[PDB]
Amino acid sequence: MYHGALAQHLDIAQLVWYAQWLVIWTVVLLYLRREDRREGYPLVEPLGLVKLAPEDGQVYELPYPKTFVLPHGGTVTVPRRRPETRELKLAQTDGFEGAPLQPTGNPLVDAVGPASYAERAEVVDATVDGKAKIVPLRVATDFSIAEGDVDPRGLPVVAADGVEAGTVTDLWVDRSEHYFRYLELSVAGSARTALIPLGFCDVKKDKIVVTSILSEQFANVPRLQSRDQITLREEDKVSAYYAGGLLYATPERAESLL
Amino acid sequence: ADYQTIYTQIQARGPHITVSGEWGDNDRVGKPFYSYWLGKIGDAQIGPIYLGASGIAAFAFGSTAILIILFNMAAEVHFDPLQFFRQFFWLGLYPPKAQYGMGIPPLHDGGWWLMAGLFMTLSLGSWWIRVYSRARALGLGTHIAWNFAAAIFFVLCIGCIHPTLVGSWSEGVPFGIWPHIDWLTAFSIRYGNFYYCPWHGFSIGFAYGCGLLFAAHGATILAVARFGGDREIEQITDRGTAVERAALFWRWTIGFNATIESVHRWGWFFSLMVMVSASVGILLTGTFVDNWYLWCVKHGAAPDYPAYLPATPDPASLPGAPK
Amino acid sequence: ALLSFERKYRVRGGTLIGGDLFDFWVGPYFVGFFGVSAIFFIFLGVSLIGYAASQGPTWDPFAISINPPDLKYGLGAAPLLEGGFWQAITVCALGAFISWMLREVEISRKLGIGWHVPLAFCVPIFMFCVLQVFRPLLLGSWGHAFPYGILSHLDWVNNFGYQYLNWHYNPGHMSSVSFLFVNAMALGLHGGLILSVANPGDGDKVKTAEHENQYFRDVVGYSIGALSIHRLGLFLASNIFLTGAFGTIASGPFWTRGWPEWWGWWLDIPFWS
Amino acid sequence: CFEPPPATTTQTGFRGLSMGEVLHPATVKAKKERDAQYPPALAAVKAEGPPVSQVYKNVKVLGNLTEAEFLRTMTAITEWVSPQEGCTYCHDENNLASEAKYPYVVARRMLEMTRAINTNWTQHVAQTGVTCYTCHRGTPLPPYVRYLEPTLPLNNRETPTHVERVETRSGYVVRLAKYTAYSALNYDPFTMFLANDKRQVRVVPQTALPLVGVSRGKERRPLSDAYATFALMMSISDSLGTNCTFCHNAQTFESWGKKSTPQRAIAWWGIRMVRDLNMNYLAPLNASLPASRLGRQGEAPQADCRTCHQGVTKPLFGASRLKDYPELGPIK
Ligand code: BCB
Ligand code: BCB
Ligand code: BCB
Ligand code: BCB
Ligand SMILES: C/C=C1/c2cc3[nH]c4c(c3C)C(=O)[C@H](C(=O)OC)c4c3nc(cc4[nH]c(cc(n2)[C@@H]1C)c(C(C)=O)c4C)[C@@H](C)[C@@H]3CCC(=O)OC/C=C(\C)CCC[C@H](C)CCC[C@H](C)CCCC(C)C
Ligand SMILES: C/C=C1/c2cc3[nH]c4c(c3C)C(=O)[C@H](C(=O)OC)c4c3nc(cc4[nH]c(cc(n2)[C@@H]1C)c(C(C)=O)c4C)[C@@H](C)[C@@H]3CCC(=O)OC/C=C(\C)CCC[C@H](C)CCC[C@H](C)CCCC(C)C
Ligand code: HEM
Ligand code: HEM
Ligand code: HEM
Ligand code: HEM
Ligand SMILES: CC(C)=CCC/C(C)=C/C=C/C(C)=C/C=C/C(C)=C/C=C\C=C(C)\C=C\C=C(/C)CC/C=C(\C)CCCC(C)C
Ligand SMILES: COC1=C(OC)C(=O)C(C/C=C(\C)CCC=C(C)C)=C(C)C1=O
Ligand SMILES: [Fe+2]
Repeated sequence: MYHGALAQHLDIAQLVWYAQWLVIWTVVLLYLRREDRREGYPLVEPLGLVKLAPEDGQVYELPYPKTFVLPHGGTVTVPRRRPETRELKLAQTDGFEGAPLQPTGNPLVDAVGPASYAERAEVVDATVDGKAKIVPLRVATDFSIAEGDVDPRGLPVVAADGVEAGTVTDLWVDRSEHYFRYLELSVAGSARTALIPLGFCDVKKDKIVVTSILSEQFANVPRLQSRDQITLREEDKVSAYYAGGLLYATPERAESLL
Repeated sequence: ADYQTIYTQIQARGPHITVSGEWGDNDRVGKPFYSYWLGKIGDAQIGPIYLGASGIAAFAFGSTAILIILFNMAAEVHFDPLQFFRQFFWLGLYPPKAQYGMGIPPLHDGGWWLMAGLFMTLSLGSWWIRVYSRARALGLGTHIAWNFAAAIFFVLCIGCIHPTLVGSWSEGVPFGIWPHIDWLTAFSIRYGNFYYCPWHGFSIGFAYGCGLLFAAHGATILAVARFGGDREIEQITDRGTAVERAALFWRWTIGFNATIESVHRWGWFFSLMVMVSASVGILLTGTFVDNWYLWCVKHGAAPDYPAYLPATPDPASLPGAPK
Repeated sequence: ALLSFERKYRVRGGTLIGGDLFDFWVGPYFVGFFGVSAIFFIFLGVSLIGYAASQGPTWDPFAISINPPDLKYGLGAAPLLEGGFWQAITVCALGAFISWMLREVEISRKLGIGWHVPLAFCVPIFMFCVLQVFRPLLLGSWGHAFPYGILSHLDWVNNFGYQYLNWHYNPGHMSSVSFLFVNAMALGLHGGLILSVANPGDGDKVKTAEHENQYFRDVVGYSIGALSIHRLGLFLASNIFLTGAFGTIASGPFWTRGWPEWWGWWLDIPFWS
Repeated sequence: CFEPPPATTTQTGFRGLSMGEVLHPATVKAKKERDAQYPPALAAVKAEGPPVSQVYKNVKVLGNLTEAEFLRTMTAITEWVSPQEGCTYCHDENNLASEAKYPYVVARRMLEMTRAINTNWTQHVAQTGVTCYTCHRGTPLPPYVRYLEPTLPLNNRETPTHVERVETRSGYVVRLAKYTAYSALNYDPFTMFLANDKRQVRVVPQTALPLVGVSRGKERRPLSDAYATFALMMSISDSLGTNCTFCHNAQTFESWGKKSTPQRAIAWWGIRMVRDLNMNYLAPLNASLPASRLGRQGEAPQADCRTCHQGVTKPLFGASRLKDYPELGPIK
């Protein structure tokens, strides 16, 4: 006789193979796929003249809401109805649902396409001990540039069009992670600063090179409300602005490379 | 290009920060120091490190295992120092060559192996507590400890539980660089080809799947570092353009998408299951399945192919074959 | 049909080739030119697979197998049933793989994000080529590539390994495996850390960036940091194949003996022989 | 530490299974040339006159031969085993019937063994047969022999380093690794498998589920048997200059039929042949050899797969003299 044999041709390991499969799909469909739906649901669409139903499937696919209790106060509950209320300067290019939208104004400033931001909190991100996290070195005076690296304060910023567009005034550091995230510059010929995230910068020894946008367009980089502080949502506006440059800085850029 | 995703162009230096535990804060030993070259691709500060009881325990047991192994290995090149350094990889500490069953084997035939085996276990246990405690001290969930637990269980499975289940210490994993490798083939060969073990298939799936997943995740986050994708905790409690864009990349590509939190769950699940699938595979082997290829054959799963050279009968079964 | 935040991103532009022609979505899927090509090869490849599978002796899924030609056919075209199908399906696979890759670039472009994902996807494509194309080229026959079957491709991996006595002593394999194991461990670590900070238990506060750093500094004396663990992860993952590629290529074109013997270069230094 | 393209490759299994040989062409050419030193047959002589059983005094084995035939054989025997030494390696210079020197009586037993292989082990050696040259290669001590311990170098015409010397205990793991194609397998498949018929090479089960009564506790064969069988196969592979897939479809090492090549059945007989030679000819010769021949346990040097094959799948690439020296068998 055999270890494992259960019956006619059924044995243990064979049953376990079925159980294994079951456990995997349960976790995947019933658990992981629902956790995937805590942001962005329920799906949106146009609508109908007459509709008065909860639509079962929209209940079924969602998980039960969970609530984060936030380190410095408050809660967030997800999933929740985060509607996109704010208006967009885009026009449908074809009639069919799958068709892309076209911006109707200046997408950089209208913040559409690559230039969009999330409706993040207008709250200043905070360190673990409650201070503002991303702040200029004028403020983060206990921080410095590691010896060996370029100090970019003083250097010119050179936009995609070859033109010098300002002068790096300061670096903003993340004092939770000890990591520079933005350069601040005096915009040339404007009475303003602009931040620019360090991922959009080529730091040379003698100039910072910014390819995303032309010198003109630094003018309308999003403005901060304070000078030594930046909110989660502002970070999004500032970043998104240059990301929008990559598609929209010039007319060629939206069209086929080849 | 975003050079930040390649390396840190301008490193920031600043004061050493300490998040305080619910205990042990006075066991963090060492002065932080900063490597500039490390700073280019990671955080520059190395140290301090928490000491603590569980950790000291782990260190102590672990080092005892190593002494037992290194001492038997040293014996194998007859305490010759140069031949030790030369043949290191080939040197091993083995289980019962002989069938003692579950009899405690003589020191020379697997006695030392069960010893090192035992101390290594206490070492893994002590370390687990460290990994679990530190989370709790810092006010964290214990997801890491539980992912670790599956890994330790797997070791226990190939180390103890399988050998116990079938009733032989001879079946355990030797210590040594080439020796633990040779075992993989010996074990596969004895059990009729581990390619045909369904759970080995699952494991590899989840293993490959971790490669898939960490390449796709790591690359997704670098691709949105411009928008602060790297700050994953706060992208969770307050969704930003980073993870919206990341989510849409994956929706437009594959048709469905995760969130910035749930992808770390898929990640965690896939990692966990490499070890969990492996463990089941082992628990089933010997206990209930002797020949995995034959088992597949029994259940209709096996490929078969035409002869290319002529089909060869077993001489052994020839009428009037010797033995 | 749209995520709640999706409409503002669905703008025209970003295509590599084709422009406005294929710039649109079917459902959630972006199409684009390469979406169009990707689908053509999938259809081709899958049709071939079915026709081939029908000519053969089985429709049990684990058992079906579509194998390359005999070695004698060299690098030439083989009869459809004797590896001709296999050659066709391989061109279809490559076309689909690479179209999938380029389509990701157009989606990246449109979203204004780094091209990193399509890039990272090139590594698995590259390893496919090493096994199916480059190595058979170096050896001189398409017959050295692996068959297309769920279980049969494991029998090829098995025999290929034992052709070199113990494939485990292959130094390229050793490196590859190491990266496979470290990567799986790191993904567990990384998922776990983020979950643990965002989900502490009870009604505890979500923790912080500074906790993530503290936890590993305590546990192991070092914390690489948040951006840098994603870089590491992509690296450890990619080096599974980038190092493995070497150990594969070497076996045959560059080393014909068992892999254990290779280590002779160490064992047999005369200073200690 | 690498070998440049191209590689010679063959197919030994259905297409897409990656079975076949992988040869470096220079290595094959090098063995080809060495085995090419096989001396050609001495021109045939005619059977004029009286069987040497009448003609000579002390001819036991080859007594049926006419004189010219006999001396033809003696000249061949001399060019295969003791060319540098000439006839007197075995003969008293002044008495040809003298058994005074041990090579004589060993050569007598070797003539019997050699006729045995060619008559009774045709399952292995077929119509290619062996001659004294197959093992001896022109020297009285054959270059590749096995003691009851591992020894180095494998070709005993090479002179040891310190560590190789069997007396050096710290060189053991290497002595053993180099016998098992460089693996760390802590077993010697010669003394385990080939010196005799005590052990069973097959270790793999032939039922999907564990049969009750052979599958727990001391009922079980220890896993170490699987390492031994693996080591024996590393050894065979390197002995024949080949890889597993010359003989097995690794899908199932244990199956035959379509899952095994013809060469595996032949190898099966070779294992059987080798044990026989060892138990009934070679090991007994410790009675008849100088102590200088014998190993640390008082064993005579014995045969494995290498002794003949010397790194080629067919010894001397299939060369035969079987038609040329029928004295040597097959003995009708
Ligand atoms: C050199 C070594 C190789 C290897 C070694 C290997 C081993 C040793 C094992 C597998 C296993 C598997 N392999 Mg193989 N493999 C496979 C696909 C597969 C799956 C059948 C399975 C699970 C893999 C996995 O989940 O990864 C992670 C990816 C994930 C989780 C995403 C989902 C992918 C999905 C499961 C793939 C399913 C593909 C289908 C067969 C569809 C085929 C095309 C259809 C549409 C016509 C593909 C598609 C390719 C190609 C195109 O290169 C490939 C190449 C290779 N594999 C190499 C030749 N593979 C395991 C198995 O169980 O074998 C049956 C296993 O044991
Ligand atoms: C010829 C032999 C074969 C073989 C034999 C084999 C065996 C014998 C086993 C596997 C198993 C597995 N194999 Mg298979 N295999 C695999 C892949 C895998 C893994 C997915 C999985 C092992 C899980 C693991 O991560 O262990 C690595 C992870 C480990 C070891 C966990 C460590 C955790 C621990 C807490 C760390 C401790 C470290 C400390 C510092 C300790 C130090 C203390 C000091 C004192 C000593 C691939 C991808 C392939 C292909 C491509 O060919 C393959 C081919 C084959 N395998 C051959 C068919 N394989 C296992 C399995 O899944 O069984 C079903 C299994 O047991
Ligand atoms: C079922 C399958 C098995 C298997 C299969 C296997 C194969 C097939 C191969 C190996 C290989 C290897 N194995 Mg084996 N293995 C090993 C160990 C080893 C290594 C010798 C090597 C590479 C290890 C590696 O890269 O992992 C991953 C490494 C990790 C996770 C490193 C951790 C990094 C870390 C988090 C950083 C720590 C930071 C610092 C402490 C900071 C310092 C600053 C402070 C102090 C202030 C151990 C210790 C164990 C167990 C469980 O105890 C084990 C079990 C097994 N292996 C199983 C039996 N193993 C390879 C080899 O080389 O063979 C010779 C190989 O090819
Ligand atoms: C007996 C033989 C053995 C063997 C033979 C072997 C060979 C011959 C090779 C490896 C290789 C590899 N092995 Mg070994 N191996 C490994 C692990 C590994 C991998 C790390 C590595 C790379 C696998 C690969 O090429 O995937 C390839 C996967 C590909 C190409 C996937 C392509 C995906 C494609 C881009 C997309 C596919 C799309 C699908 C069709 C999509 C489906 C759509 C659906 C889902 C909607 C472990 C951990 C172990 C253990 C535990 O023992 C092991 C044992 C062994 N290996 C045995 C000893 N191994 C390879 C290597 O690099 O070694 C140097 C290699 O060539
Ligand atoms: C699928 C998921 C997987 C997975 C998961 C996870 N894996 C984890 C965790 C998770 C989640 C943890 O949280 C835990 C950890 O902490 O991470 C930071 C850990 C770990 N995984 C390690 C190794 C690893 N993971 C492997 C595999 C997988 N992991 C699989 C793949 C492999 C494989 C692949 O082979 C390896 C080798 C260690 C780094 C670490 C344990 C250390 C230990 O257990 O301590 C044991 C303690 C000792 C040995 C102390 C002795 C050491 C000293 C130096 C000895 C000195 C002796 C000397 C002779 C004298 C000195 C005298 C003195 C006075 C001067
Ligand atoms: C080191 C880094 C790794 C890595 C990385 C990344 N991986 C990625 C990405 C990144 C970064 C993506 O961006 C891309 C993606 O979109 O993710 C969701 C992707 C993807 N990784 C898949 C499978 C996968 N990744 C594996 C391995 C690694 N990935 C390694 C580990 C394995 C292994 C290990 O076996 C598998 C099977 C697909 C799901 C997906 C491509 C979809 C496609 O290509 O659609 C196009 C094609 C199809 C839908 C079908 C095409 C059918 C052809 C015509 C005919 C079939 C022929 C085929 C040869 C037959 C095989 C039969 C037999 C062997 C059974
Ligand atoms: C070298 C060419 C050579 C000569 C010459 C030679 C001759 C020879 C004769 C004539 C006999 C018969 C003598 C008698 O009456 O017994 C004979 C017998 C045997 N020989 Fe011889 N021999 C020469 C060389 C060698 C060599 C190199 C060896 C040892 C390897 C050898 C051995 C023997 C043996 C044994 C016998 C007896 C054979 C038998 O049938 O019993 N000879 N030899
Ligand atoms: C062929 C008929 C043949 C002869 C003749 C022959 C002779 C021979 C002699 C003289 C010795 C003793 C050598 C010594 O000086 O000690 C001897 C020893 C061994 N032989 Fe031999 N041999 C003949 C044939 C064969 C064949 C076909 C094989 C291999 C299967 C073979 C092997 C050996 C081995 C091993 C020894 C023992 C070690 C040793 O004494 O040198 N011989 N042979
Ligand atoms: C190559 C390194 C190699 C491996 C691996 C291998 C393994 C192996 C096993 C596991 C068995 C056991 C089968 C069982 O339990 O029923 C086995 C058996 C035989 N082998 Fe083998 N084998 C390898 C290589 C080779 C080569 C190159 C050949 C042919 C020259 C060969 C032959 C055989 C034979 C014969 C047996 C049966 C042993 C007996 O019945 O006594 N193998 N092999
Ligand atoms: C040791 C147990 C051993 C093995 C293994 C082995 C295998 C083997 C094979 C696979 C063949 C067939 C090769 C082919 O291509 O068909 C083969 C052929 C011959 N062998 Fe052998 N062999 C082993 C041992 C021995 C020993 C000890 C001797 C010499 C006394 C020997 C001889 C031969 C001969 C002769 C042949 C060739 C037959 C032919 O057709 O040419 N083998 N061996
Ligand atoms: C005692 C009884 C009756 C009951 C208890 C049974 C018991 C629990 C037994 C346990 C057995 C176990 C757990 C066995 C497991 C064995 C395994 C999986 C071993 C596998 C791999 C080992 C390998 C690769 C390592 C071998 C050793 C070496 C390479 C040398 C070690 C060297 C060092 C770590 C150097 C450290 C240097 C430092 C500076 C980093
Ligand atoms: C945001 O997420 C993460 C980090 O940021 C704070 C980390 O610092 C680390 C820790 C990194 C370490 C210890 C590097 C050592 C190497 C390996 C292979 C684990 C992990 C796991 C992580 O997930
Ligand atoms: Fe992450």
